Amino acid sequence: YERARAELNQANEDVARNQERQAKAVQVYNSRKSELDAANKTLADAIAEIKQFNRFAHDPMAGGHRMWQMAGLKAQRAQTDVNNKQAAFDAAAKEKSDADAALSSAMESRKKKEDK
Amino acid sequence: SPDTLVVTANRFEQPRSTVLAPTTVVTRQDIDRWQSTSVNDVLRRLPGVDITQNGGSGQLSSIFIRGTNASHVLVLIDGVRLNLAGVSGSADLSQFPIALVQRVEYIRGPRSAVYGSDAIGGVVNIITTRDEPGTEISAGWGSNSYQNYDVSTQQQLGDKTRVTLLGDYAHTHGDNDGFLSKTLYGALEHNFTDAWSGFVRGYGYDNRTNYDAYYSPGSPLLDTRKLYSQSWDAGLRYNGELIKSQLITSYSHSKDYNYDPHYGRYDSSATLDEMKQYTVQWANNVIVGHGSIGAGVDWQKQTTTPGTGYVEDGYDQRNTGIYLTGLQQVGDFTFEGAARSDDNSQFGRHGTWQTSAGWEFIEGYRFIASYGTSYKAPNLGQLYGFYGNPNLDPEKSKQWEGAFEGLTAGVNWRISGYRNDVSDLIDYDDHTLKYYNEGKARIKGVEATANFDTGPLTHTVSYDYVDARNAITDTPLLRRAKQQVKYQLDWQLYDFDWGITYQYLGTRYDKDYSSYPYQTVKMGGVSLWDLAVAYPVTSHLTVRGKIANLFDKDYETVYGYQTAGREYTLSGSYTF
Ligand SMILES: CCCCCCCCCCCCC(=O)CC(=O)N[C@H]1[C@@H](OP(=O)(O)O)O[C@H](CO)[C@@H](O)[C@@H]1O
Ligand SMILES: CCCCCCCCCCCC[N+](C)(C)[O-]
Ligand SMILES: CCCCCCCCCCCC[N+](C)(C)[O-]
Ligand SMILES: CCCCCCCCCCCC[N+](C)(C)[O-]
Ligand SMILES: CCCCCCCCCCCC[N+](C)(C)[O-]
Ligand SMILES: CCCCCCCCCCCC[N+](C)(C)[O-]
Ligand SMILES: CCCCCCCCCCCC[N+](C)(C)[O-]
Ligand SMILES: CCCCCCCCCCCC[N+](C)(C)[O-]
Repeated sequence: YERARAELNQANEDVARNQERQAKAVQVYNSRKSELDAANKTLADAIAEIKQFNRFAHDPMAGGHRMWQMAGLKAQRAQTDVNNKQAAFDAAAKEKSDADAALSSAMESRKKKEDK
Repeated sequence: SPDTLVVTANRFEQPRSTVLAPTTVVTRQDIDRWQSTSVNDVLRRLPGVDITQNGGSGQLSSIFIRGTNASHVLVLIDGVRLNLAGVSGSADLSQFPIALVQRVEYIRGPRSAVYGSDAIGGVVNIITTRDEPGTEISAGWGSNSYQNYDVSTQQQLGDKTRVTLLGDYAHTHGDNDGFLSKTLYGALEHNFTDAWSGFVRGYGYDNRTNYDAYYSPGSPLLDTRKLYSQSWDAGLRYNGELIKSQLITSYSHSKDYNYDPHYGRYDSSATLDEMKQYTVQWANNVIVGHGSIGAGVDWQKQTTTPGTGYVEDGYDQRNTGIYLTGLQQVGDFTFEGAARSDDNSQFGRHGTWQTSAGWEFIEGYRFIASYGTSYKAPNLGQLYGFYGNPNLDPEKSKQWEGAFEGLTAGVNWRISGYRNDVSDLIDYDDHTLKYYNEGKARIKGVEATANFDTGPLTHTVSYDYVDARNAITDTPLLRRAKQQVKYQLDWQLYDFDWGITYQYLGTRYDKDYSSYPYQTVKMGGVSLWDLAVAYPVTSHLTVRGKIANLFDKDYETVYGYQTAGREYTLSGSYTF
């Protein structure tokens, strides 16, 4: 029987590492969605701004026309910030899913090994 | 000014007769008599040139040659693409200093066959060398606080070695103290042998100019611009009886700040366009029969700085071109052609070509017919901006021209009609926020030039009708002038040199910037006299006076933007 109480003693130790490895992946996940929903709004800001001085776009002497180029530059800087921040939230949502399923089947194993 | 020499057609020296496309030439002497105080003020005088500007000197401006877009004229400085056109893709000469301009060769019609991109309407080569021994001190005071101070000398340093220097200072109001040009220039030119020779040069200007900006509460107001441009070049030339070759490298570096005086210059509010153009050219030419054959290469590199031209990152555009030129006079027929292949970093290759024959059917009278294709590459923002599309094609142009020139009764003249069907025009799309190639224009235009003597009295008349149109909506391109009439009048009487220069600008349609949704309003077609005189007070010292806009008869070229009224310029120059 004591060949098996080490297989619960180490199984409990496996859900311990997977719980910390889930809590670390939830802080990383919430951080990312945060920086992203922020940067996605500095983007949509830029794009409405574009549509504001979009009326000047085909008329380079206009001077509101410059407001439209400035708008796009800040949108393109914003767009590369949305792409950086989305890649990282995709990197964090892959490691929340992987850690949720790793924990969840470490618990299934733990429940089989609790069977005395 | 015919049967005097040009270099702009085929790169090498050739009599203007032999050039079939119509060419105007302006000299330093001409510029001095016009007392012109900017490059725009010179081009504006010449057939088929229609210029728009957001005010006066220093302000943003666009040349439309024979109906074509602003971006369709190729402006060269000493046969190299004007560095201040890199970022924007279109040519603005308002910042370029008149002090430097020493000759203008301007050949209408296409010439991408020789020069590469942007040569669709025509080509304006501003030349910053001339051969006039001596040294000259000049100045002038004028309306709107215009002051000018200029020194300029050419000397034999070695009698096989020439040096040339100019310094110019130029200030005028409009802004606050808004347009300051400071130019320095230096060139060294040596003859290794009667036919081998080489040169070096440097010039630069620093310009400050103030303007009307769009105001946004909470955010800096960018209404000051500091441009620093400089340009170096070096070359060998071979001038043989039969073969000719020239090998010319150039480097141009320009920084363009647009900032708010209160906030800095080096402050995130400021925009900064820093551009470096590198160019290497190898032209060659042999005389063959009664004519020549030419073959050259021009390489061009343009690098920009993160943020330049409203693009996040810095790019490195490159273009290698190789071309061929041909000339043969046989009997009374005459035949030019050219052909070029460009290789562009972004869009790979595009060949271009032109041909033209003339025929002296009677002596003194000539019929010329011409055909050619020409293109404009896409530009930085177009390809790499937020609105960008990095797989755009060149805008393409097919061109057609008929002409009769004659010399009768002491009167030199031309009547010409031209067709110009541009295609692939690169156009913004509000819906998708992007650029694309669909877009087209039909341009049918006429050009009449003449000029002649009566009494001690000399005229340079001309007339243009151009009708530019979208070839889909069949409606006018905004902002062109249906017609202009350009007239000049020259007498030196009792040693007083005079000039009455007159232009009726035609009718133009712009957008009314004042009530969204903006409509169109017709702009009055107006008439524009200028009067100019000059007197030798001494064989070294000329005093020049002028009044532009004689009749205070004010109006605009861009709707909503004031145009200087009657303005007086008292100037003087001292040669030795
Ligand atoms: C050759 C044909 C006949 C003679 C023509 C030559 C006449 C030379 C006149 C020189 C004096 C010009 C002077 O009257 C104007 C002055 O220099 N400018 C001032 C002043 O006039 P503007 O409104 O600028 O024309 O007013 C403003 C502000 O009050 C200033 O910007 C400027 O200093
Ligand atoms: C005052 C001496 C004049 C001789 C030198 C003129 C040619 C050199 C031009 C350099 C101008 C560019 N910059 C701003 C770096 O000077
Ligand atoms: C009036 C004196 C002028 C001195 C010129 C100094 C040498 C300049 C060399 C420029 C060469 C052009 N470059 C860098 C593209 O090779
Ligand atoms: C009577 C002398 C004529 C005025 C001389 C003006 C010289 C100033 C040129 C400075 C140009 C400086 N920079 C940076 C463009 O080289
Ligand atoms: C590669 C085809 C074009 C070759 C053209 C080269 C022309 C250089 C002109 C220098 C002529 C030399 N020279 C005097 C010895 O004849
Ligand atoms: C205009 C630049 C031409 C560069 C190519 C020159 C190559 C030909 C030189 C060989 C002839 C030398 N030399 C002095 C005898 O004529
Ligand atoms: C005398 C001029 C003859 C050409 C001399 C130099 C040849 C280099 C041409 C490279 C052009 C290649 N390409 C296809 C990219 O255009
Ligand atoms: C762009 C091509 C325009 C045609 C240029 C004409 C070149 C042909 C010259 C061949 C004459 C030869 N040769 C010695 C018989 O006179």
